Amino acid sequence: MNVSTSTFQTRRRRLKKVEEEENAATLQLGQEFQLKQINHQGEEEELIALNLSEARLVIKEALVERRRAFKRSQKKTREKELESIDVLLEQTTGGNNKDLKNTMQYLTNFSRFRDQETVGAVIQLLKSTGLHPFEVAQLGSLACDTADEAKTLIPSLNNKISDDELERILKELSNLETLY
Amino acid sequence: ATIWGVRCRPGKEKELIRKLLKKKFNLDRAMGKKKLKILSIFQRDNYTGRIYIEAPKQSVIEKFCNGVPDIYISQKLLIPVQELPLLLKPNLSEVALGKTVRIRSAGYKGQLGIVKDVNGDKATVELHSKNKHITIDKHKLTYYNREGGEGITYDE
Amino acid sequence: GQQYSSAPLRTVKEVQFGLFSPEEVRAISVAKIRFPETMDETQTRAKIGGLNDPRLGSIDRNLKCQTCQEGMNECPGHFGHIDLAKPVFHVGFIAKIKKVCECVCMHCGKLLLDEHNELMRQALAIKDSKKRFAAIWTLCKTKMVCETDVPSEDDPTQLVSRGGCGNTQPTIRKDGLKLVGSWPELRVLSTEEILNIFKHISVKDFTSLGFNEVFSRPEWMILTCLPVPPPPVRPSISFNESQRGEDDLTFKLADILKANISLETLEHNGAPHHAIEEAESLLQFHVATYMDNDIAGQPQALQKSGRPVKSIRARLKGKEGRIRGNLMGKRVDFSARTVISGDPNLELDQVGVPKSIAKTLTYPEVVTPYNIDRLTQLVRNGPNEHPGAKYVIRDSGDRIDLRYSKRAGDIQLQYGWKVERHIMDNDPVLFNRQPSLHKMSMMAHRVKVIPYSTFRLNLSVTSPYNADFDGDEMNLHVPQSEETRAELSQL
Amino acid sequence: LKEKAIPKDQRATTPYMTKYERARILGTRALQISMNAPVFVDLEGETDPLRIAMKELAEKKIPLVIRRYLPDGSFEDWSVEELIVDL
Amino acid sequence: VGVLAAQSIGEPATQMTSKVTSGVPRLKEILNVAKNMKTPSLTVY
Amino acid sequence: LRMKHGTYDKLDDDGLIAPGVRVSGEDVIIGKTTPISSKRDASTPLRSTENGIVDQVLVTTNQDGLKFVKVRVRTTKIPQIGDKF
Amino acid sequence: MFFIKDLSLNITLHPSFFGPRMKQYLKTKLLEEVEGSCTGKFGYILCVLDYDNIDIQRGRILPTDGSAEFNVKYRAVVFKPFKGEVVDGTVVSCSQHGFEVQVGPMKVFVTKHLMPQDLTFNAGSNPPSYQSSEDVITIKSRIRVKIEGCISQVSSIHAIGSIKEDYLGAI
Amino acid sequence: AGRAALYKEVYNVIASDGSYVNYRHMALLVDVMTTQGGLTSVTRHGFNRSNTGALMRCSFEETVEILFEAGASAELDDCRGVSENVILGQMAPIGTGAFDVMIDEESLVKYM
Amino acid sequence: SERACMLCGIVQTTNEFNRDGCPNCQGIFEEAGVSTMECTSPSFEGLVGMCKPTKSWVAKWLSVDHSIAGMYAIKVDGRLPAEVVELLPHYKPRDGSQ
Amino acid sequence: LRFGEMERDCMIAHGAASFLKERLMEASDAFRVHICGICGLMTVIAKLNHNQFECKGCDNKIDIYQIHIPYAAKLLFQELMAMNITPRLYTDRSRD
RNA sequence: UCUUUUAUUUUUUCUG
Ligand SMILES: [Mg+2]
Ligand SMILES: [Zn+2]
Ligand SMILES: [Zn+2]
Ligand SMILES: [Zn+2]
Ligand SMILES: [Zn+2]
Repeated sequence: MNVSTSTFQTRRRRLKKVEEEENAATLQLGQEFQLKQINHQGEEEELIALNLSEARLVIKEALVERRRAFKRSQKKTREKELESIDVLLEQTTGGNNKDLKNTMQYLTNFSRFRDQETVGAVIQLLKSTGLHPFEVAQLGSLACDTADEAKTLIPSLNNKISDDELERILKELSNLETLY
Repeated sequence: ATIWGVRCRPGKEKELIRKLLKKKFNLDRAMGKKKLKILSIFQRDNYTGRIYIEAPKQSVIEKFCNGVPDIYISQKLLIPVQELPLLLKPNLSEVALGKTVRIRSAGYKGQLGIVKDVNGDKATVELHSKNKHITIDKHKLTYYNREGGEGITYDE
Repeated sequence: GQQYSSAPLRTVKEVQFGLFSPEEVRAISVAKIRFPETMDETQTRAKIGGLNDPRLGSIDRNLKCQTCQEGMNECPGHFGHIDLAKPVFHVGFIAKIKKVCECVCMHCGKLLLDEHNELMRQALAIKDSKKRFAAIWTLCKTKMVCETDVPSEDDPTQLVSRGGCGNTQPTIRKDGLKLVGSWPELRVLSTEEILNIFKHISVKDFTSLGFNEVFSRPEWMILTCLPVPPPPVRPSISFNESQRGEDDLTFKLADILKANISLETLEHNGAPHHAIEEAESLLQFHVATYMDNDIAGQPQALQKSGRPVKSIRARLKGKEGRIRGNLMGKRVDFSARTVISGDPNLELDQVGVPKSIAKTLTYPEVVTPYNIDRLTQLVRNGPNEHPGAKYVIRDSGDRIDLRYSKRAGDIQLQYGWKVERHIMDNDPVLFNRQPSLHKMSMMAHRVKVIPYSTFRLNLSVTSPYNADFDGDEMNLHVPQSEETRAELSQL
Repeated sequence: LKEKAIPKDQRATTPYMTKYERARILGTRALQISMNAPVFVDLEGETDPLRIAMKELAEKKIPLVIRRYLPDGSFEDWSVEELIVDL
Repeated sequence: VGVLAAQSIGEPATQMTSKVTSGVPRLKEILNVAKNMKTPSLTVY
Repeated sequence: LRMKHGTYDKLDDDGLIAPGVRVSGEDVIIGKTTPISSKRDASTPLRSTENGIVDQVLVTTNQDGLKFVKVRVRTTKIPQIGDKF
Repeated sequence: MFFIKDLSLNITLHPSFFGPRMKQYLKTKLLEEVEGSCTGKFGYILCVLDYDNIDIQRGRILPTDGSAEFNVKYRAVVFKPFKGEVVDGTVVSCSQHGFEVQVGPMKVFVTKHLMPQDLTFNAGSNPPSYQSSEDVITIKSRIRVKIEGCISQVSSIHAIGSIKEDYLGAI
Repeated sequence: AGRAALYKEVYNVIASDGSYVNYRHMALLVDVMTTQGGLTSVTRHGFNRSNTGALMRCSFEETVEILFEAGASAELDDCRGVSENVILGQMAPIGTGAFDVMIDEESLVKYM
Repeated sequence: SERACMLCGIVQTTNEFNRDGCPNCQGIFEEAGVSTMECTSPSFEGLVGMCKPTKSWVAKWLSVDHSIAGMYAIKVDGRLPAEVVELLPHYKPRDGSQ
Repeated sequence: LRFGEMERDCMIAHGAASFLKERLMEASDAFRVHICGICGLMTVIAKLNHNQFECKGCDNKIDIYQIHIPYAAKLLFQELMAMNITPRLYTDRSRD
């Protein structure tokens, strides 16, 4: 259709007809959304996922150093943050691209953690649990109260964790929720 | 069971069976007590290019089909007994263009020619004595009527 | 063609080979061809469902393909498909089908041998597919029976069940276009039975043989769904304005489709099993002459005029074929030929060019601020003088011809445009003697405009070209790009 | 896979510009100068793109790099000014 | 170099004019490894 | 309809060029129309690489009664350099 | 669900554009080409990361044309919805046939054949709304939906949602 | 010994008429003819039966037969051949296509 | 002009029917009181050039062995009248029906 | 003029690859054809006016690439595909 | 305000 974005896994797709594994939330991901992934220098690594709070923080950073790049190129509570991030995007992008604006609005009316230190603590804790990046991103993203409830939201997570430990991580996350 | 299928040219199964059968009455009238061993002859509209004759021996069929044009007697096959009930089952289915002109200060002076194409400010003319096209301004050339005679400049 | 497209610009770097599957043909075809009539019926050219169906591609200048809506200049042609009522062998793979059949069991679809046999393991060990296939064929020719059990390596007396049926194998032979098995119970093997065994052959069974499951599976060897080429593969000829002749390939497709219609109707109606046989033989003959018109020991198919029909091997094999004739070498624009003359007053690296050839050929140069004044002078001079131009290419691609444009003074040149200026002095141009028997017989010279009608070349150069001035002819090829003038100059 | 790339060290190829190379760099730069790329040397009344590219190569001021593909799919990047063009 | 050698060996063949066969037929015979030989010879010192 | 690039002014009312008039390049010499059920010309232009004088023209009727024409064109060839002797 | 991922793009740059501003011009073109695009194969490319550290390697020069193709390597957060996932979103519009739920950058459509019986549309409300015996659904309300199917278009993705299982509803 | 004897015979053929051709052309000829196990003839049954590119093989005499064989065997051609790149219409790796030219980003920015 | 009988299948000119009627079925037609025009039809397919009634096994199938050597069509379209169908119980339809 | 096999051969000997390209592609015949990643056939319904590219059978709409090849090569490949040979054009080097 | 045609194949003849 248009100029697309290439891929690094040198796929063996030599005339094999449409045989992609069915798109599902039971770890039956696509051919390119696999646990293993090739880095920029050519080393195999585990997929890295992140929560909504991470999404807001990394987007905020990326915007920031983009502004600092624009600047050196030219050399030679719940409302103030919204307004600052809005004017940040407006001065960054031309304005025609409304998709980034919509994503801004969604991520800024929905996310649990506002602090980088809380974010790092949660990432370390999810590392200690050692579950799938998709799983831990979902757990840090959605709100849960009870073990059976969380099993219902993620039926794939049947034989992956004990009920006691799921309750433990859940109450720990509940304490780590910030009150805006 | 001795029913043999024979190739022949398509579109004339009707006429070939007609010629065979008329010939057969002629023969049977001609001969005496001994009369030739051909039992039946037929064909199908669906299966063109072929006839089917039931007779006991190859030389009898050959002797019978001598004198018949267009029949390919050289291709015959003995139809196996099993294929016959199915075969015989009853139910199957500007004013300066193109004008004569002379040049009057150039190396080609006195050359008649014919205007072919004009590109603006300059006209192309084919020399009437030589095989060449030459480009030269029209205001500087003299135009004549179809026939030789009175001459006028570029003012028509 | 010549238009903007938003897809990435790309160069190919491999060519995979294989066979079409019938399902692939059915899925890739745009239309089904069922009516033998090509066109002219009821004075309509769009014969829907027949040969030269518009969905297969534009037949003439209409700006309407019904598939891509891009016209003949851009349409790459789209195939139809015709599903034969019975399968028919491929001419190119008659020997291959015989080879596989004698390699494999004709009832259970298994190789006559297995890795239990030492010679078989050695044959399979060969990495290269062709020699491997040859080894298995040479080994399985000797075997003429399916052993349900084979002696074991640990104990010769002990017999291990290899599997498969116990039917004795037949001797296969080639009679005309069909295969005949002698078991003797001599009988022609039905192509349907052959295709049955070929599908029943297992994945490992042909992976060991020179075949790939994904690319060329052995049942794909047999035609079940003939793909009908698009109109550009079979363009029609015009004897006169009213008399139009369909291409040889189109005629053969029409004949095949008539044969298929007759065969399927005869299947639907009563099947005497010998009328079916003769119809199948005629269909196979028609396919075979359509795709290969040089079968040894067989009458050759004649056209209406009594001459051989120009088939696929006929068009792809000879020196005038598609590879040797139309791809290895092929006709060229921006080139001239004429008689050569000797001119000792010309430099070694320099060749005189006739003025007429100079005014004919052009080299397109892009506009720059360095040569804007020069190109303005040339566009003012026009095609009609030697220093000038014949066309100007605008940025949008709209090309204006100066002969047909009267406003040449008004046309103002802009950067990024391209002017097809004529070849001037000192332009590198390749110069070729026709029996080009060696490298030095093709070299680039510097153009010298000279009014006369022969290629004047300095006369020490006649030795590499092996040229006289006794009527010999030589070619001049004008490079069309600065890249190419550069490589011509320094190589 | 970037392992096929050979670093600047260990390069086992000729430091001298091949004639085919010099042909391509002169052609490429002549084409770019024709299509209005910037000029890196003083224009001393030279209008021919090929000759401007000649002068640029002589001054060793062409911002181009030859990826010099080895037979196995490996490669070596050679900077054009780093190449010694003597012929 | 392969094409260069091919042309360099093909060019003399065109201009080719006690016995042993030589010339274009001999060059063809060398190129075409032939089991049978017109003029076999064995030089034993 | 489709006419040729040749100049049609030289052709006479009968559609046939008379001798003594130059014909050059793609100039038409025989004016043809091929009606079928708008005039749809089918003339025969002169050769692009040929120039000369129409020397003779003959009109007859073939055995079928159809009109037949034969047009002879004359030119002078002076030796040039490329000429072979 | 917002995965950071490895992407790369081919950018073809015409010879006139070679110059000192090679970096920033290609930077801007890359941002225009990537921002706002959507593909079914990859999902939804929301924002390219580490702008200042994107490596523009040695770009090829095409043979026929001086145009240079640069393969830029970069990191970018990509989003793709999956069948069978619980997500919360805000209703943007309502109708008798559906009410459209905004989930991240894209919208989820829910059909009445997969809704509880108690929920009933009323056309007497301005804007039109759906009422139940324990909750009221309106445009300006957050609602939890269960994505079961996804269909990809030329420049968008659409998701099919339902609410039958526990804890799926409006908060 | 076969290779060197065949070189000697070719050299005798070239020198019989007095023509002198450089050694390495003959050397490369004999080496291609002997690069496999035995003496691969320059014929239909010789080099054209090798495992080179299928399109290159059909560029020789037996075109359609080889193409049928390649389709049957699902042969993959790497497009490193002169005939392949000629047929498909790319700049073949002949003398200048063996490499590609690349913009020098760092030097361009540094000189400015 | 050609017409085909619907009972015995004898095919011949409508003229020769008008002169001599049906030679094989004359008795049955007279007994049933039906003219040959109605019991013949013009539509027929599958001719038979018929020679040996007593010896042709094709004739044994087609029920012509009791007729004279002649001109017989395997199909003759139409339904035979009841006033002869009842009186010839051994007859079967010649169109392949029944 | 017919750039014969001999002429091509002398150009190979010379090494002027860009010339041999420009002679056999730009001068003689150049056609852009669209192909898809999966099967790599010239049966892509490419409606360039609407910028929509289709390949029935493989169902893809994204992995579409344009390639410039000679009309002679295009027509040979069509001919072979009629001939049940697959001149299948691909991108990823797998054997390396 | 441009566009705008020159059938195909089988044979023969010679040219280098
Ligand atoms: Mg001579
Ligand atoms: Zn189309
Ligand atoms: Zn068996
Ligand atoms: Zn009767
Ligand atoms: Zn596809």
